[PDB]
This record gives sequence, structure tokens and C-alpha cells, in this order.
Amino acid sequence: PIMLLSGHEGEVYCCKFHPNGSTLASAGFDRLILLWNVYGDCDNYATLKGHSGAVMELHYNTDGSMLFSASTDKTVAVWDSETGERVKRLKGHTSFVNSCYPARRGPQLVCTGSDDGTVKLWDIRKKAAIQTFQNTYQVLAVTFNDTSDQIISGGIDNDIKVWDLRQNKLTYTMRGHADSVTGLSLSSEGSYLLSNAMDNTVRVWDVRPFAPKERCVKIFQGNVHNFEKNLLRCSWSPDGSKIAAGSADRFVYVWDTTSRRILYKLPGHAGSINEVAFHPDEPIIISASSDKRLYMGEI
Amino acid sequence: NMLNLLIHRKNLNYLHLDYNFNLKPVKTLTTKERKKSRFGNAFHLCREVLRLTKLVVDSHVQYRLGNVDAFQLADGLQYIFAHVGQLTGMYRYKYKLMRQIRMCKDLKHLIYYRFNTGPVGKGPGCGFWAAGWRVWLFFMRGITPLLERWLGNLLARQFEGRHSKGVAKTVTKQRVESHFDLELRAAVMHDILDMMPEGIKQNKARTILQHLSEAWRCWKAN
Amino acid sequence: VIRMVEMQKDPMEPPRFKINKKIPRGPPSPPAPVMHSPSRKMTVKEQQE
Amino acid sequence: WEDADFPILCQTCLGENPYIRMTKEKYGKECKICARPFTVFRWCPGVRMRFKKTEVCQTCSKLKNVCQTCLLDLEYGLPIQVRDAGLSFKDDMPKSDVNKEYYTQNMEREISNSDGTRPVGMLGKATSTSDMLLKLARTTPYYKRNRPHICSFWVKGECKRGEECPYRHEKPTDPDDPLADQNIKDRYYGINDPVADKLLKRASTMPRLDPPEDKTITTLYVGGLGDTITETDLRNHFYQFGEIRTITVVQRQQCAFIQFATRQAAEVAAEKSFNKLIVNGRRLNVKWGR
Amino acid sequence: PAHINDFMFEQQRRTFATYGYALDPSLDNHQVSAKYIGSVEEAEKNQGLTVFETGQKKTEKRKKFKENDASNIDGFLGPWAKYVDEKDVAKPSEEEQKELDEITAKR
Amino acid sequence: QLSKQYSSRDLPSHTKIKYRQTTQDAPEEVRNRD
RNA sequence: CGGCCUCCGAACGGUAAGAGCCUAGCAUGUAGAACUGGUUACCU
RNA sequence: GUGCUCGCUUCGGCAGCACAUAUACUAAAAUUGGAACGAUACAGAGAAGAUUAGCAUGGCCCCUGCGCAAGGAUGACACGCAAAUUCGUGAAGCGUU
Ligand SMILES: O=P(O)(O)O[C@H]1[C@@H](OP(=O)(O)O)[C@@H](OP(=O)(O)O)[C@@H](OP(=O)(O)O)[C@@H](OP(=O)(O)O)[C@H]1OP(=O)(O)O
Ligand SMILES: [Mg+2]
Ligand SMILES: [Mg+2]
Ligand SMILES: [Mg+2]
Ligand SMILES: [Mg+2]
Ligand SMILES: [Mg+2]
Repeated sequence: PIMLLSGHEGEVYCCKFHPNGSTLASAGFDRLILLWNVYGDCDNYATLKGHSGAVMELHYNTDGSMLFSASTDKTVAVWDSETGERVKRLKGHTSFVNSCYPARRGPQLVCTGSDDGTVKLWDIRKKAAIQTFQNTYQVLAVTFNDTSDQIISGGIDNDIKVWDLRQNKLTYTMRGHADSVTGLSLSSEGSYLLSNAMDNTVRVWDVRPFAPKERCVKIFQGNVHNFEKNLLRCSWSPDGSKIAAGSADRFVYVWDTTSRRILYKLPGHAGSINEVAFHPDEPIIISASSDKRLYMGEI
Repeated sequence: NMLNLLIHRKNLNYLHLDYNFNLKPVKTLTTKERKKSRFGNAFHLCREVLRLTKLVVDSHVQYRLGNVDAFQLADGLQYIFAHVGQLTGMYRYKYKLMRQIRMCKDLKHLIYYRFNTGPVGKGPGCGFWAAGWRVWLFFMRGITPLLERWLGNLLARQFEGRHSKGVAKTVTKQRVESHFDLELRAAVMHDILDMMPEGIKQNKARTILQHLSEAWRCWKAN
Repeated sequence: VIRMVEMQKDPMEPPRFKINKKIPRGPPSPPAPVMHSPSRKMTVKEQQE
Repeated sequence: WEDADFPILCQTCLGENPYIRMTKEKYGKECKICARPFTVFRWCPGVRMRFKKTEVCQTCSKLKNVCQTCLLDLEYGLPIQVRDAGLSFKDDMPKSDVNKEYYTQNMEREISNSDGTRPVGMLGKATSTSDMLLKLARTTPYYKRNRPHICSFWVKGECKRGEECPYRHEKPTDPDDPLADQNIKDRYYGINDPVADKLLKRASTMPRLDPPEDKTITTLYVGGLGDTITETDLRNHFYQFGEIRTITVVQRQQCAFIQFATRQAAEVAAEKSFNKLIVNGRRLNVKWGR
Repeated sequence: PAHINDFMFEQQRRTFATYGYALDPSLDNHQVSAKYIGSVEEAEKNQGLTVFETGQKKTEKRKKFKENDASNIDGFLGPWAKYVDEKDVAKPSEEEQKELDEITAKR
Repeated sequence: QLSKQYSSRDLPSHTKIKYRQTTQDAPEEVRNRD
């Protein structure tokens, strides 16, 4: 079925699954985080509270045991999916922290991209900062590398940047996007990384020990920007088979890794789609849009 | 101003409401105007309530101008509340008021006959106006929803117009007989003169009804 | 792209328009076909009756 | 009472900015024609332009197919009389009080059974846009409509409101002009509206190809041909329109002379092509040869 | 029935109002690019500056008065300070005046 | 075309519907009975 | 040791009903407003 | 316009940052039209011989009333062929096949 979900008062910016594929988390302008059950009637059990600013990015851990959520109010937050309660308020960010990423399968460690001009590394236990690479400017998305030893970030200056956690210098800078990059997501290959950018083009890259020195692999057309400049986010499928993107055009764009063909431009929405979520188990799609509700498409 | 705007909107130029809320004609009115210019209990209940309040606020204005006194104001207010019957003439329009009126008498007999227990005399100077004030405030608590309904209806009817299309008036006590005969002869016309016919051409039902009325008079005459 | 906003209603405002207008009732619906059984005859004697 | 989703208005009258902000008022005013209460929508046309308002019911609009405030037709955009004449329509909407209220009631009951998609009645049976209509049509938005009125004060000198004078502080138009007094009721009913008569005289003085005297003059002269045309192209211009009997493509004068097989066919072709047979961008002049 | 964000619509509208060009709103099923609609050359030469975004403008602001000491009895213009480059009367003159008299007679 | 007139008898009254209780005769029992 | 103290006022139903007549009021405060000027040639 | 730049940097300005972000049926008008149950004058009251009580029905008739009550001459108005699909005998006379 289409299964449209509602109950959010303002835009929903972020929607993602339990890494179980059991529960649903969505969040946006309303400054709180709603949860649902993916199966049955797609019903709502819990609501997490506390974040004073807009929830700009929610992120799971790789088991699903604690929840990370970047807020507009200069703070990140980690909470207990067990309870929904705050364990840590990552303060210290000197501006709008938009992006958050918990280290997967490494020591518990977090990279946060913010509007201060720094990327910040934090340990959850110490209540203190680890490292911080002030390049010059706002960083809009951040993701680790599966070694938990490089950190990738995308901002306003269009050159995707990667730092080595040990030498702490600009390890890898990649170029070719015509305007600001808005989204990074590294496939479960640990290798292929996906980049949305409102210049209307999406790109694919690969962080390896050895890469061709110019690793701009695949390129797809279709995404849109407009006077909104909303933050646009992408994802790989669980399989690295289909790329899903949203855009300010009300069209859910589903493409393939293989033939780069347009498998879908699906209508159904009313406002810009900000985030598409793939089920880690199923062919289930969840769209978070600025029309103050969500969609549950089955393909 | 509201009541005058009402009077003059209905195009009743021959009447005027003076400054103590008395309504007075400035001509001698023919029948057509004696009829066109009759008003209801909504208009008059509003008139009389405003007259009570003007009496009160004007006693206070006399106090504030320097004309009277603190004691004369207090006793004059007590007076006002005890004698609403002889100052307003409200009971004419909602006669249930006498509940209140009798109450403000009973209180006065209490207070007075405890006020003047000693050398204090039977004279005017007794203003302890809490009790009657309370009484008329509770009256107003009750009357405001009523009057808001009545005035809403009056204003609607004055601005939209009265609905003479689907009135559908009940059957009361003056229309019991006429209605019995309406329905009896409707029934008779349904009954055979259209459902046991085969006097095809024109079944003459208007003449069978004449037979029905004459059979009834013949019953009555034996 | 247009922004709809609904204008405030003044609480103290009487109705604005005259409601009571009379007109004859409209034409009904297209007459349905009269599906009867064929008529039989009335002799002269019955019409006498 | 009517109830709408948006106005239905000319692009001229809707404004210039792509982004407009507009207010609705439920049961706000009375249609000057339908006589019943409507919902009234008000928008600011542009910078320093008067706020405009929808001035006719949505049914009173769908019936005659016009813009609820601009009042001009929806596709072409001429006065209602002009469009009616060009569609050769005969609109029978009643005039007297009781008959008109009754007609409005039943027309509304029947338009309730619609899809909200196209006008009801002959306005679907008359959409064959004649070249006269297309020829009179406005081309770009005559946005002089939305400037404010004439300041009685600033016409007498008095508009002491500085530059904020609530009306265009220019010269008042001479009231003798026919384009001055056009009551809304007539402009909707199309009875003696001066702009309609002026535009009709303009359409009568507009160039159209003239017919000859003799029936035997079945050679048609097309002037301004150019040497990018072929005899087969002149055919394709005058081939399926009937039958052509011969074609002389005069290259020494850049013209053509088409002998036809049916007089009405060639007449329709050439008159319909008069200065407007635009094949390969050439203004050919269709006339009857000697 | 769209649902859009609020700061952005007013930003674009005020842009088109005071600058004359705007990021066109067409959300077409054929992917158009960001095109400045209206006074396109003005958007080009002005670098797309919005009325809300601060930008360098040496434009001569009209001269105004400033009497903001509220102790002078007829002194304080305060927030109600008139513009100094303003006129002191507003009227039409001899030719247009007689012409308007002639028109009001013609009417 | 909705009027703002009003009536003394159209005030809210008896605003809850009584339902037939467990012992009175509820549609369950009469569904059962012989 | 005995006490017991109702009420109370206003309207309609009565002083015709009508067509014309003419002038205040009282309502409106709008919508719209314009555009030009193309022509002939070969053999008896 | 307010403040701060460890801004020039004097205490003149300039600049930068922050803070502050879109009123309004635009009218003092100018229009344009209809009513006052007012005069004016006409006019002039059901039933049945006469004089009179009323309660209704019908609807492009209203008015007073909060009114689904009541009243308004029983509120007014409500009548000249209130003719509808459709004929044929009996006799005579005249002209015709
Ligand atoms: O006019 P009323 O409403 O009936 O009130 C008065 C009055 O009270 P005010 O002082 O407020 O006018 C008298 O009071 P005094 O003469 O005592 O000062 C007096 O009451 P008294 O009987 O006590 O004199 C009199 O009554 P009555 O006519 O029987 O003397 C009467 O009050 P009632 O309600 O007692 O009549
Ligand atoms: Mg009587
Ligand atoms: Mg009689
Ligand atoms: Mg009666
Ligand atoms: Mg009588
Ligand atoms: Mg009657």
C-alpha cells in the first residue's frame, strides 16, 4: 500500500529505520522525535523530547541501542532507544550542528558537522572533544570511513574533504561538483560513497587504500534545487543496488547503481522530499517530506 | 446611540428616545404608525436595563462633580437598588422580576430594623447597599444570555428579513377543528376517489366531498 | 505560488445580506417512463354504475 | 452562497510577480449579476498597484466563461460581446428580476452536476476560434489596468497627501469619450458596451483579402513569395484545401498564381491565408489574379 | 495544494518586489535550472542581491531631518521625522488646473 | 444561505443518547433469546 | 411558655385597508478605458 | 537608528559586525442609484335580506413580535365562455356513379 504517516506538526527533515528493521524514527522542525512501528498499521508508540532547536539529522548506532540526533541549538544528543532518555548532550559546538555520525564497529566515537567552521570528533564517555579540523567554513554533511580512521565532510566550497584521524591533515580532497554538496552516504560496501548536491547532479566516489587519484565514478541526473535550498540527502540500498534521492520537486527519485537509469520518479508528495529511508531487510521505502508527513512505499 | 440607531433604521422618524431612555412620539400617529412602531420585549427590556445603569452612573457623576456628598451618594445608591420597581418600570416586560423585587424589600426590612435599633431614626440616611446590589447582579447573570438571544434574533430579522417561506406552524388550540377537517377530507380524497375509482373520465371527487359534508350535516340534524 | 489567508471576522457585525427571496421551484427531473400493464376496457354499463 | 478554491482570473489581472499573497473572505459581497452572496478574494497586483477583487460569482463566471474581475474572455480576451459575435453565439440569459433569479437558480443547480473543468453549454459548442477572434486578441499584458484612480483632490489641486495621493494625480479623462461610462451590468450582458463597438469597427477596418467580380477569375495572386518556396510547397498550401488546377510560381517577380478547381475552396484558402499564410516565414499576399 | 516553507517565500517575493528579479518558482516535471525571472539582466548585474540580504549599495538615501530631543515642546519629531527632501504642498498647476475645470464642466 | 435567527426550542437539550443497558433488553440478549 | 399575617403589572385584541404621487434619506464608493498605411506582364 | 570593533582611529568621518524586516476595503472624496405608509389626492371593508364572530387552505404578498405563541378588516389577494382527448342516428331535398 501507499501507507502515508502523519502526526508531525512541521516539516520532517530526517526519517530512518531501526537497523533491526523494527522501529521507525522521524524528526524535523517540531523539535521532537517521533517513533513508529514499521509493520502492522505503521503505528506510533513513543515520542522523544528535549531538543530545543530543529532536529536536523537523526542517526542510529549500528545495533540500534542508542540514538544520535543533531539539533539546531548548537548541540548533538545521544539518547537510549531503550528508554528514549538523554544520556549525553554533546555541547561545545560553537554554532548550528547539522550533521552527526556515530562510528560503526569501532570504539564509540562521533563526528559532527556544524555551521561553525569545524568538524568535531567526540567520545561519548569523556564529555570532552577528541579532534576538530577547522578547514574554513560550514560543513553540511559528515560520514566516517569504515576503518574509523578517515572522516569525510561536505560543505559550501564543493571540494569533498577527508581527514586522517592520526595525522589530522586534509587527507583526501575531491573535486568536480559545480555547487554545494548536501549529502554523503557511504554504502555498506565500506567503499562506495554517495553525494547529493543541489547543482542538480549526484555523484559516486570510492575511498580505498588505492584509488585512481580521481575517483569520480558514476553520475546521475535529476535532482533539483530552488529558492528553498533545503538540505537534500541520499542513501544507498542495503545491497548497493538502488540509490534513492529526494528533491524540491515532489518526486521520489529511485535510480540503480548498475545502469544509472531512472527506475522511478514517483509522485505522491505535496512538499519537498528531504529524506528517503531504505529498509535494511525489505523493499520498503519511507519518504520524509516538508509536507508535514511521511510515505511508506513498497517496491 | 444603539437604541436610537435601531429606531431610525426601521425608518420610524416620528419617535425619539430621550436622554433618560423614555420613548416618546413627536406627532400624533395614525393607526399605520401606531402599528408599525410597536416594539417588543427585547427592545424594552434593554431600554429598562440601560435606564437602571444610567441612574447608577449618574448618581456617581453627581458625587464626582461635587454636588452631593459621600453619604448622600451611598444612601442614594441604596435607595436606587431598593426601589427599582418605582424608578424603572422593568416588571412590565419580564414580570418574573418580582422575585428580585420582593427580595430587595425583605432585605430592607431586615437592615433597616437592625440599622435603627437605638437612637438612630426612621429617616433617609441609611446606605448599606451591598445586599440589593448583589441581588440585581445575580438577576443580570441570569438575564444576559436571554437578552443576547432575543437581541440576536431581532437584529438578524432586521438585517436579513423575516422568513415567511417554510414557517411550518404548529397545530395549537384555535386550529384544532379546522385542521381536523383539512386532514379528514385529504384522507377521503386519497381514499376512494383515487384508489377505488374506475369512474375514469373525471372521477368527480369534488362532488363526493359535497356528499360527505352533507351526510355530516344530516347526521347532526338526525 | 499563492498564500491563502482567511480574513478576520468582526465579532460585532450583524448579518450583511437579505436572505428571504422567493422564487417558484425549479423543473423536476426528467420524467421516468410509465411501465404499466396494458389497460383493460370499461363497458358502458360499468361507467353507468 | 458560492464557495471556491481560488479566483479564476486573467493573467493580466493576476499580476507580475510569480509569488502572490491573497486574502479570502467567506460570503463577503453580492455578485453584481447573480445577485447572491459570494466569497471574495483580494490580492495586491504589483508594487504601487491597487488591490483588486473578484467581482462576480464563480457560477456567473463559468456560465459566460470570463475572468471574475477582469471580465474579459478567458482564452482570447476580448469584451464579452466581441467574443459572442466572433463565436456567432446567442446567449439567452434573462433580464427581468424574477425571471433572472429563477434562471440563475436552475442554471446553478445544473452546474452543480459538472466537473468544474470547462464552461457549461454553448461555450463548449462554440470554441471554434475564428481568425477574427485570434486577430483581435491582446498580445502582451496591458498592465495599465491596475494603476490607481484619478485624485479628485489632485484634479482640483487638493491632494495634500504629498506623494501618497490615493489616486493617479494626472489629468482627468474627458467624459464625452465613449470609453468612459461602461456599467458592469451591461458589460456582462453585452448590450451597448462602447469598447465592444470600437473594437468591432477596428476589426472591420482590419485588412482581409478582397473577392473579385467575375466567377471566371479563378487565378489567385499570392504576392511576396521568395525563392525558398517550391511549386510543391505552394501546392501543399493549396492542395488539400480543395483542388488546384495549375500553379505558376513567378520567379521574375517573387509571386505565385494558383488556378483552382473549386471557387469556394480557393476562396476559403486565400481568405484564410490573407497575409497569414506563413510558410517558411514569407508574408504572401493572397488575392485574385487578373 | 502546496506546502512550502515560510521565510523563503517572503524572501523571494520581497526580492522580486524591490529588486525586480526573482528565482523563478516553476517546479516543472522537466528539470529546469535556477533562472532569474523578471529583470534578468538586473539580477545578473546586481549579483542576485536580495532585499533581506545585506549588500553594498552606495545609493543616495533621501535626505531627512532629525529632531530627537524630546524636551523641546514643539521640538520632538522623533520617529515622526519628515523627509528633508520633501515638498511642502501638493497641487496641480495653471494649465492642468484650468484643464481639469474644463473637464469637470464637460462632465 | 444560513440564517442567524434562532429559537427558544433549538437550544441544546437531552444531548446524550441513552443506550439500552445490560439488563433492560440489549440487542445481545434478544439476539440470544428463545 | 408561647410564636402562624396570601396577593400587587404590561401588550394585543378598536378606532380601516389600499393603488398612484413626489422629494430626502439610505444605500454605491466599484469593474473597465483604445494602438499603424503590400501590387502586372511574353508569341497571331 | 543602537551598540561593539583593541577598525581606521581621531575623538571628525568612514567602514565592518550584530540588532531591527513589508501597513493598507489606500480616499478628506467623487460618483451612482432607491426607498418616507409623509403629503397629495383618489380610493373604500367576506359568507347570506339586514347587522355581525371568526378558524383555516394556496403563494414571485407582506407587516408587528424573541417566537414553532399571538396579532394585523376572518391581515391582503384569491371568479363573467370556471368547457379537455372524441361521436352517431332518423327523416327529407338536391346534384352525382
Ligand atoms: O417605599 P418602600 O419601598 O415601601 O420603602 C419605604 C421606606 O424605605 P426607604 O427609606 O428606602 O424609602 C420607608 O423607610 P423609613 O420610613 O423606615 O425610613 C418605610 O419603611 P418603614 O415602614 O420602616 O418606615 C416605608 O414603609 P411604611 O410605608 O410601611 O412605613 C417603606 O418601606 P416598606 O416596604 O416598609 O413600606
Ligand atoms: Mg379584529
Ligand atoms: Mg353580508
Ligand atoms: Mg391570524
Ligand atoms: Mg372584527
Ligand atoms: Mg386570512
